Amino acid sequence: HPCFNEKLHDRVGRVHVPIAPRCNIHCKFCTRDINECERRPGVTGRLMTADDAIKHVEKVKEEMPISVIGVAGPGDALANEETFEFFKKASKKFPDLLKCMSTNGLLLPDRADELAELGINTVTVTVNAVDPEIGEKIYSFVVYKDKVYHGREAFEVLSRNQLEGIEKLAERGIIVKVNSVLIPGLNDEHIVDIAREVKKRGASLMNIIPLIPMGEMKDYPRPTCEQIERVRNEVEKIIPVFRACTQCRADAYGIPGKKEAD
Ligand code: SF4
Ligand code: SF4
Ligand code: SF4
Repeated sequence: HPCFNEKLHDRVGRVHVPIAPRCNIHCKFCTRDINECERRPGVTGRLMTADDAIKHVEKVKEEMPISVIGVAGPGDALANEETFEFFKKASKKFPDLLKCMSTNGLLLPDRADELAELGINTVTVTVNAVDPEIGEKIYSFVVYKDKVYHGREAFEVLSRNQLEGIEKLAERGIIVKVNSVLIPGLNDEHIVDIAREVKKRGASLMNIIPLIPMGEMKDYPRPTCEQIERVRNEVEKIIPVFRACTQCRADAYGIPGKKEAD
């Protein structure tokens, strides 16, 4: 799996299906939109249907290697009812490709059973904070069940559900990755605590990614390739760490060295 280790990243391939529009939370740096050509995390060039995603994976698996397929669509992959239809239709069409996902962890406590039934191998959870005094200044609102949270309670609900979901996915038998965005000034001296609690829950690999201030933030400075390495090596002594994150789009297909983007 190219998203793990660091060597297959230039040799193994993956597919992203833009099959998860609309999210259930609001991060202080989200853009999404269909900006055609842009290497943003949530910048899909064109949304697709579950069957169109099947056709896309089928048309790309022959002219490209492809080791995994992943639903890292614009919104939360658990927030869209098309991700599960995609994985169900793909479980019996190409059972050879590993099935990955990029979630926020909020809808993991109820959908861990469904992720296990769909044959999911790996799920990465975007954990950006665990101390409420830090996470209250990263998120705006969280819509859970049938109610919307917006203050410190929003982060409390989000963190509780995401951590319980990490534990549930680890107990069910699914390797979970932890993406954490290094925002200089908020969670810079906090990634080690995130690593402690996430490893206590059951994380295998952690992917520290630099902040891209292409969001609701007043363009904070990007964490220097020195501080991103200082925190990275300070965390490596608690949990294995990934070190080749190109911040892929939501429509990338192929090997992440010569990938396409619709
Ligand atoms: S989710 Fe993140 S890691 Fe898993 S496949 Fe899609 S991109 Fe690679
Ligand atoms: S999770 Fe992805 S989509 Fe939902 S808000 Fe944070 S960034 Fe925007
Ligand atoms: S996002 Fe980071 S981890 Fe997911 S694929 Fe692009 S690089 Fe590998």
